[PDB]
Amino acid sequence: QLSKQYSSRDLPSHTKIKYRQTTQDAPEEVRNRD
Amino acid sequence: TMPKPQWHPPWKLYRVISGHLGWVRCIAVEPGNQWFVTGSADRTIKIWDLASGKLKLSLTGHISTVRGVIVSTRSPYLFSCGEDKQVKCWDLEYNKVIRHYHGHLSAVYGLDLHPTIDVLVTCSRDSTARIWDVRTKASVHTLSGHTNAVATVRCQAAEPQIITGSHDTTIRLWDLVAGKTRVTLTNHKKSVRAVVLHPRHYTFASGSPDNIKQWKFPDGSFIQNLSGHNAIINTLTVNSDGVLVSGADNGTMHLWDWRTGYNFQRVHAAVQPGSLDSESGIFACAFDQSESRLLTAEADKTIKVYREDDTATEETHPVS
Amino acid sequence: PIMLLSGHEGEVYCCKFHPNGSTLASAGFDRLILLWNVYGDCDNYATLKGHSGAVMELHYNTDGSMLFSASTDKTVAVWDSETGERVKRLKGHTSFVNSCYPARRGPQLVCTGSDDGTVKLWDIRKKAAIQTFQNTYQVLAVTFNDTSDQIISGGIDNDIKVWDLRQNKLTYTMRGHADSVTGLSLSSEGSYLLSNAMDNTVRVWDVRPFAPKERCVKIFQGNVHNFEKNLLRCSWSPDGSKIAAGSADRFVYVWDTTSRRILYKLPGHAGSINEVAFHPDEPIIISASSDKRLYMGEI
Amino acid sequence: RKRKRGVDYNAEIPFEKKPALGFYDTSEENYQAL
Amino acid sequence: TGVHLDPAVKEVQYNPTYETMFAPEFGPENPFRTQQMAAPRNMLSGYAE
Amino acid sequence: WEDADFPILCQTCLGENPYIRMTKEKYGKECKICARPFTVFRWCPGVRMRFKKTEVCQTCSKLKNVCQTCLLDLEYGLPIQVRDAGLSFKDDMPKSDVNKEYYTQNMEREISNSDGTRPVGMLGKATSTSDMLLKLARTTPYYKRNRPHICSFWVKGECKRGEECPYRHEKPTDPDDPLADQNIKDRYYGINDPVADKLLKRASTMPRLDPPEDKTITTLYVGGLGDTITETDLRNHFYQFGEIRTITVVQRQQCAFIQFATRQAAEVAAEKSFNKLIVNGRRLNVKWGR
Amino acid sequence: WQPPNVYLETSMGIIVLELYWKHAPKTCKNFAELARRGYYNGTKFHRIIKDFMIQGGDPTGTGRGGASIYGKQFEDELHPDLKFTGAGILAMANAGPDTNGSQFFVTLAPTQWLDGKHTIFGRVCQGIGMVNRVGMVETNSQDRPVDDVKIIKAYPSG
Amino acid sequence: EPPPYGYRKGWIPRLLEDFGDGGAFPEIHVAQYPLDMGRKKKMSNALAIQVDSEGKIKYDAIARQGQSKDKVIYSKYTDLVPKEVMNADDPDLQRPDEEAIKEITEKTRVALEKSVSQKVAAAMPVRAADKLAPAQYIRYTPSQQGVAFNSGAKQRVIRMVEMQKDPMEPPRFKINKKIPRGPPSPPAPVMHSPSRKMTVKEQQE
Amino acid sequence: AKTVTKQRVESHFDLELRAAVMHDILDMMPEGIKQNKARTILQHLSEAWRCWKAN
Repeated sequence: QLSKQYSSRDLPSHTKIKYRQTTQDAPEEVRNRD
Repeated sequence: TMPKPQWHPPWKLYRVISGHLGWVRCIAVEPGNQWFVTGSADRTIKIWDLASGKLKLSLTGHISTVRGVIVSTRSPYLFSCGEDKQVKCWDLEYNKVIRHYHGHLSAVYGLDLHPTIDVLVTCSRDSTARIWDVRTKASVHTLSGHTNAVATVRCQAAEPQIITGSHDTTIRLWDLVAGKTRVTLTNHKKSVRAVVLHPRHYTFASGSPDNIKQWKFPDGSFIQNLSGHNAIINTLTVNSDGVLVSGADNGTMHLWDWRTGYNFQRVHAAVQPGSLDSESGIFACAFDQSESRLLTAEADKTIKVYREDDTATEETHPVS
Repeated sequence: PIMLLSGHEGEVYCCKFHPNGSTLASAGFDRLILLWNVYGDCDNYATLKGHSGAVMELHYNTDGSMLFSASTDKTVAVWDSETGERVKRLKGHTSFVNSCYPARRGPQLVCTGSDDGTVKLWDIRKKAAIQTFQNTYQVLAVTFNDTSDQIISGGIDNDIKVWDLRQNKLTYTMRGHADSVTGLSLSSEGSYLLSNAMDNTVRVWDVRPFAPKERCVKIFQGNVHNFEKNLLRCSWSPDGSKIAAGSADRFVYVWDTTSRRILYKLPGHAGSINEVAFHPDEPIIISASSDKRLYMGEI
Repeated sequence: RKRKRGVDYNAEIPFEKKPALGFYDTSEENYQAL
Repeated sequence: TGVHLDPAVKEVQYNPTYETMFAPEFGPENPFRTQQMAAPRNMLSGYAE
Repeated sequence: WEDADFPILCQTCLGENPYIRMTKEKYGKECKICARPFTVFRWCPGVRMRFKKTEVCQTCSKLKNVCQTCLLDLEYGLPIQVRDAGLSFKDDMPKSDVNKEYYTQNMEREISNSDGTRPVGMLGKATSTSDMLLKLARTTPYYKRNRPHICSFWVKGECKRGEECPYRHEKPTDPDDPLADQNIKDRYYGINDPVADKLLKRASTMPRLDPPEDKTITTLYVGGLGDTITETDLRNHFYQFGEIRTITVVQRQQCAFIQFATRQAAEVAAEKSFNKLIVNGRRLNVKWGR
Repeated sequence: WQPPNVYLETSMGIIVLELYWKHAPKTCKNFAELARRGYYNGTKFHRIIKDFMIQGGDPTGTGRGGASIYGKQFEDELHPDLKFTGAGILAMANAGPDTNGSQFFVTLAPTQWLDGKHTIFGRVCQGIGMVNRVGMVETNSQDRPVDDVKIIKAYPSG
Repeated sequence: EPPPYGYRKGWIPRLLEDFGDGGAFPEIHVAQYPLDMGRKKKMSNALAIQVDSEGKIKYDAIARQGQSKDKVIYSKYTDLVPKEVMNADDPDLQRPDEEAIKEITEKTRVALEKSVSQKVAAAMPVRAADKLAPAQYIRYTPSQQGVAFNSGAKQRVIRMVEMQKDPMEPPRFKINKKIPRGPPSPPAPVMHSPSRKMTVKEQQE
Repeated sequence: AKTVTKQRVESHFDLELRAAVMHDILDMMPEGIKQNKARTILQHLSEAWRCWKAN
């Protein structure tokens, strides 16, 4: 029982996840750090 | 009896931050350990420096009490959750909300993040939890089955992947994929507002005004009690060295030994000048990333920082 | 493990090993030839292209250096396993060329069975035909004799036929199968030859200088046919120990040369098994079935 | 006759939950009338 | 007895031999089962594959 | 919404050719009972037979154990009321709107936890097929079900479509007949379906062995014995069924007279054997002797 | 060596079965050697037909296992007058004559159908109400009932 | 008692007292009912009084009412007792090795995201309608076997083809129906510690 | 599940405040076992507020 209604706010948006880059604080560095 | 507990040094208060205009209800530390973030009942989110205690920034989007914050270890995101039934995703390269998760039917009491996959879990007062997809804002599961507000949720990578404690005095261990409860633990007599997972031991503990209890994964087999703290317990927080902090709602804070369950310190801090004495209470506590500092968020609008005491020894402070 | 392979769009009719036991070739309706590595994860490196019709039979040389592949589009093809590229398009076949066989250890020479009514002998270098024995009708499978001097063929009239390359007459005709023969494969003995036929019976024969004049040796039960009349193919083991057959019953049939017992009727498939391949080194089995994928059984 | 949920009271057990069964035979039990 | 497989178990990761795969089950067949309850069934009225 | 792998249908209704071609439509129609949307499968029964369609949910089927379009039972194949009576079942499925939608919701939630293998509930606890059920069962496929309807035009004369008249251009059945008006809802719920009553009267008029008056008449006459039977064979017919006290195998009339040791044992034996004790192919007639 | 009453204290109740060697010497010896052998510990009831049969004793628990004291199996030792006319007749069932192995059956009622195909080899002299209780239990569609009912102790008469 | 073996001829045991310690007489052409044997009884509701692998009465059954065996049900006193796991060392309690964690993460990711994809493709609703998958072939073994049905073949082979959806067609059915929520799950047993007493004075307080 | 906008800010504040109060003690610092009267402690809460406002 799936509706075909819809919403202005369920349009696609921010469809890519940012990942924490090499210098910002990647889980590798924090795995290292003291 | 028991073998005898390991000796841990005791902790002493060394800083008192005060800039909030309502109770402080949640606290969290960044991955890289430079700043922490507090959310309060004055509907702001303040971001403080962890070395100096200076306030860096103030984010104001919510409409009511912010009851949980968390900072994601994989992406530059801060997820906040309020009593306005709304859950937000702040992107910390612009300091602005970019995503909002809709669908809860009453205040959201707490929230946790999955450590490997990109999902969110939120618990609310409609007595459900929801598993959100971080990227498409779509609710992939509504974990239902409690019969009263769901006070707390914690999630892990191992199995079972979600533990919720609720106000109908029950704990449930759920599976993330199937989306239904494997185990129901009914040992507590009063609301379970606090749950914590040991970092390196496949065990967990759950706090209630009766007593804290320890349980053993993955089907929650009872292990032992921890008694003595007779107070509404708002938080539990475990160090990697087996220190377990139990913060109550009348202000008193006990520090225990995790393994043997021996309460080695009791802190009863003082209320900020202009406060009543009926307004001492701890709502959240968080260990630093180095596990050296212990920050607490209190009902007198202050943040108190404890550090370990370096000039004490087994003979100065013996273990009973 | 079971190791089921997929990546073929339509039926796979033919699957066989490198005579090294290094690489895998499979082919069928999709009009192209897929290759894999037998070991590791059974992974796919190369895909040969070009054949417009269905690849009805692929055949190696005995070193593994060039590839023969009979196509529905009236043509055989020899390609370079070195490259995968065409060296020769054996055209001239007047109909559906279903079966191909390269001469082993002799001069490079090929016998092709076709749906024209002829068996054709070809030299790879000349781009011309050598010999052609028009009996009357379609020939469905063809294999040489280890002297490279007789040629055996099986078609619709149930009498397995063998021609002498020098006198060019029907050397040896053998009889006893009740319906159409669908597969021949001469063991590495150079002597014992295996015949599948959809009448539900498999037979064993032996081409020698001297044979008892009626060389119907061993007989096994089990194979099936149905409304499909798909082409059913058999093989010997590297040792002449086990015979493997497929059938339209979804059951891989593994029998023995010795006791003719049913060592296996293995399930696992979804559509008819068209070709079973034995590893020249190992106890490894590869099933090509009409369910658009393959199996890698270990026994 | 047009009322959707009315006869949900006098015709049938409104939402019937039959008792669970345990370690004893409830079969022969039956009760009197008024 | 040697290795036999559970006939109700269909997900079989072992390469079974002829006897090791189709070994017959001992006993009498329950006279209480209609044709429907006697046949092997994935669906309510029959196996379908 | 339901979602299935295939219909679940009577062999009569599925057709004659071994090779059938059938179309599926996801969320295609509404179960006339479950009231919710279903997937609807449509097949051509045979040459010059109407396309049939699955007309009830897969759950509404598994619950009462019937054929999704033929509606008759799955093993025996009688109307739902007849099968219920022969199994002595009491099916408590609600009738009013709200109660029925609620019952359907929870029954579906509980059937989600099944194996898809056998009906849920008493339809497993009532599979003891009584000889009445086996006796009423259909034998060969009554394939008159799949012929087309009656051409209103060709009943008035008008079916000017030549031979292609979309309905059997025969005589319309007299509407007075009880076998005319059987609404789907009742035929599923089993409340006052005329075919059920006619078949039940037929089963009541069917021959079964009669009981005597006196308790002391414990000799049972089996007529039509034949000289291929033994006294030990008549025993094996009436030996473990209780105890037999004596056996007179009358060869001058090809009959037998069994004196028993328990009245209920002999009664069960002979009634259960009535014309149907088929030992060595002989129609013996089990009755109580003089 | 003919143990009078072989005691097989199942989980669900005690049992001891009396085997008539005079009618069934081979299967009486086989079953005694098995019960004293202790190999029956762990055998789950591989078939339970309500009011018909309880059949177990399979080292697989599926029905394609089981071995006898003379190898894999042996022939049947038939009796002319011993039958399955009543409950508890302990007769090792077979899927084909001369192939009776470890599998054990116990009647629950007259089973005049199993006469001639299974050699009635005794009767259960202990625990018949328990036999009825195990025969009432609800089973799956494969007669491996939902309850994994096993024997605690397998041993013969002294 | 029961007459001797070989000398049990002549007597037909009708009351189970003739069984002595029990036993059926296979040579006696009577249906032996020894110690409640033989007689098919009424179908009663009582569920199977099970017993554990030591002869204890597994009352876990009545709490586990109508539930799988995946459910872990704590209902015994021994579940309350403090296990002595005051050990910093035991390899019993240490998290699964990160390789197994990687396996669980991959599997979860898969199932999770596919269900995501369907739920969000619902939020597409403008479905970029893809073609209907190729016609499937399913082989069907009816339960009823009989030469007079299926014209004498014990199988049927059927070709599934999915019917085209009309692009311009509005929804067909009313979605919004309200009903009360179902019964929950079987109540779990309340494993508390024993209650203590409140004096009159405390209730005054 | 309608959002909290601008006309429901006050009514919602009071919803959540008295839900919190009911969680808080009247079920987690009880031992007024019989019937913990939480419906009357809420009356005290509202009256304490009016008394604050009236000084």
